[PDB]
This record gives sequence, structure tokens and C-alpha cells, in this order.
Amino acid sequence: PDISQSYWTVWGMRKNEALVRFLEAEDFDAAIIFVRTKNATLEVAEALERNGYNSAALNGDMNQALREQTLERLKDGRLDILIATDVAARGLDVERISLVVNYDIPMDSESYVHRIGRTGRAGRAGRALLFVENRERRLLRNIERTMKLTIPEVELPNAELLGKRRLEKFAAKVQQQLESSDLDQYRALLSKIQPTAEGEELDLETLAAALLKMAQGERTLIVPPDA
Amino acid sequence: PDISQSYWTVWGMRKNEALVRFLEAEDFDAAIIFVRTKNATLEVAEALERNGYNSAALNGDMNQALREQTLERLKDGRLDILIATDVAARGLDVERISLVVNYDIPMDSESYVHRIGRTGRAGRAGRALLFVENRERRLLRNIERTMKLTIPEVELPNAELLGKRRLEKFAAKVQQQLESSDLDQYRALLSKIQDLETLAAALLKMAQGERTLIVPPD
Repeated sequence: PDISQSYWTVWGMRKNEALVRFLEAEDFDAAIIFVRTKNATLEVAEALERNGYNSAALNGDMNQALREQTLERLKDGRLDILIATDVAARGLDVERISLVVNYDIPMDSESYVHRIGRTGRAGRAGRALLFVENRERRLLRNIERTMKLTIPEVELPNAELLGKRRLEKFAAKVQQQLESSDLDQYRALLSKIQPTAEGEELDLETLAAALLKMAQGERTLIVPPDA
Repeated sequence: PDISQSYWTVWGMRKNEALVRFLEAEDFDAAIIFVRTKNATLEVAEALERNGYNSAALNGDMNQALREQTLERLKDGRLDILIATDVAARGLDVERISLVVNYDIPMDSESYVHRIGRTGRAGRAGRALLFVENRERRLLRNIERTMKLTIPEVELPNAELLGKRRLEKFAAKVQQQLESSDLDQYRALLSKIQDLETLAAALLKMAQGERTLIVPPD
């Protein structure tokens, strides 16, 4: 019945890059990204795709066949993220949605409320994240009195946070590999991998660091220092 | 032009898994796989691709621009394997083909010669490999007779040889990462995961990719 709401002040990076950071930064089942216009839905969708998420745009004038296809692909898990306008998302009950992103802050403050109500609609608790430009403080205040709540401000998730999130999911794949049965056959190959021709010392720790680098996913475990 | 020729009696595994085995076992640049049915043109295709190769069909029903685009993708390296029928391959020429596989035995000697000729061009060294089912040995003997020459029989590349190949390629990738600049940053992350040897073995399993280094027998 409850939605946890926060907002970020657009400061350090553009909205696209921040969205990817916020998505990676904490767990979500499915998410809906609300934007001002159809053109925005396409720019978001392409940023999310060149960052490794399965997402699609819902638009008010889209083919009704594609709408039904897109909505069920979200239900069965071929999609995790929809990018929608207020027009397109009316009539949308999808229980996977655990995260609502107000990518563009609305002027109508009850558009805000109807937007974050696409989650927490179950007995489950969901989350809502609002992007606010400094130019837009007035509409945040509008929202924050239209409902008597103050929306707490979050910071942009930092490199160290993202590295820890990546390490923790990587460690979970490591753990399912240790439960393997053939693990001992792999132990015997460790000595066989190593270059002994120019300067030899079977240095297990240096080998394992090379193997970690080769085993890490596309999301590098060494996140560049900033932000 | 030579062009060493050999043939495999189809035995103990199906032609598709066997082709994957022969492809891994020896270096090739680009390869062309000759089949008879243009369904096989398409099915061998994504047998090769689910084993990680870049391959495309080349059949009589996909023309004439899509042909010549497919060949240029083969020639510039965006593809490494064409699966062709004889019709769709009257016009040659790619100069990357070092391997011709007669996946389906030709119906006559002249066809076999034609197919072989796609390699060994510009006088460079090339290889031809023929698949012969038991029931087709007449066809093979027909080809051998007409041609005045026998084709050497070869064994399936065995599991140990495959393990050796996969290990060799992997250890050369490992060496590269052992000389990379940022390695100490990764060194510090080992303690944070949850003994070294056990962790490294599991990392090896995750780093090796799809070509598993532990090859089961056969």
C-alpha cells in the first residue's frame, strides 16, 4: 500500500546517464519511466538499450497490436522497463512494476500521484524516483504540497556504490559455481594455464586476478573513479 | 593448387557435431560448407552459430543482391563460414577460403572437383574435408575411381586434442590479461568475494567461456 518516494536534483550528469546509475544502484523487478513526450520515450529507450536493459516505449498513438505485444512481453519478462507518457500509460495495471521514475516532472501534480500509483498497487512496497531540474523547483514544491509530504532528496549513486553492487552480484555467480561437482578437474588446470617460459613462478594470486578480470561481466568491477 | 584432401566416415556422432569438432581442431581462415538440400543450408547454419561461429546460408532462394552482400561480409571478415548449395555458388570468388567441407557427398567426381576448387586459389595452401556415410561408400568409390586417386581417411579429432586446443587458446588469452595494466586493482578484489585455489578454479570455470576446457570423453 506504500510507495517510498525520493527525488534527485539534476546536477552532475544528464538524465539518461543518471537513470542508468539509479537503475543499477538498487534492486527492482520492473520499472516504468514517465516522460513528457513521445520523442523523449525514444531517446530514453535507446540509452537504456545501449546500456544493457530490455526496454520499450509505450506511446499513445502506437499500433494497438504493438501495445498488447509490449505489455505482455513486460508481463512474461522479455522486458523489464517501459518508457511511457501519461497518455500511453492510462489503463495500465502491471504487477511486476516495483519502480516508477518521474523522468520529466509533471506540472499537474495529480499526474504525479497517478504515476507513482502504477506501483505499490499490490500488498508489496514499491519505490518512486523523481528527477527535478533546478529550473523546476517550483513544480517540486507544487507536488510536495499537493500531497502534504516532503520528498527526500537523494544523491547520485557513486562509483564505489556501483562497484559494490557489481561485486555482490558477481559473488553470487561465483557461489553457484563453487557448488559445482567437477571443480577439482579445474583445480588441476591452474598450473597448466600459467606462462613459465620467460619468468616462472606459479603465482596463484596473480593468476586468480587475471581470471577474475576475464570472468567479470560486461559491467566492469573496477568502476572509474568519478563520479 | 593443393589442397590436401581427406574424408571422414560418419560414425559415432552426427554430421553437425562432427563438423563443429573438425572446425575447432585445426586453424582455418574462412570455410565453405557444401550441402545438397537448401534446408540444410539453413540448419547447419545455426548449428554453427550456436557453437559461436559467424555463418550464413547461400542458397538459390536469396538473390541476387543478398548473395553478393553475403560474400562481401565473408570477404571483409564479418562472416567466416558460408553454407552453400552448388547452384547458389556457380559464381565464386572469395580469397579467404582455406577450408572446403563436402558435408554432403557430391553425386559425381566433376562436382567434387568443382567444390574443392573454391580453396587453393592464388596458389595458397588449402584443405578439403569430405563426409561419407556408410550407405554412400559407392558414391565415394565412384569419385575416387573417376579421379584416378584415393582420398585419405581420417579419424574424428578426439576429445584430448580438443582439450589441448582449447587450453592453448585460453592460456594465450590468460597471458594477455597477466600483462595488463590494471591487474593490481583486481588483485585487491579477491578477498572481497565469498581459499585461493578453490576460488581460482571457480573463476577459471567462469572465465573459460563456452568452449569448456574439461572435455568429456567422445
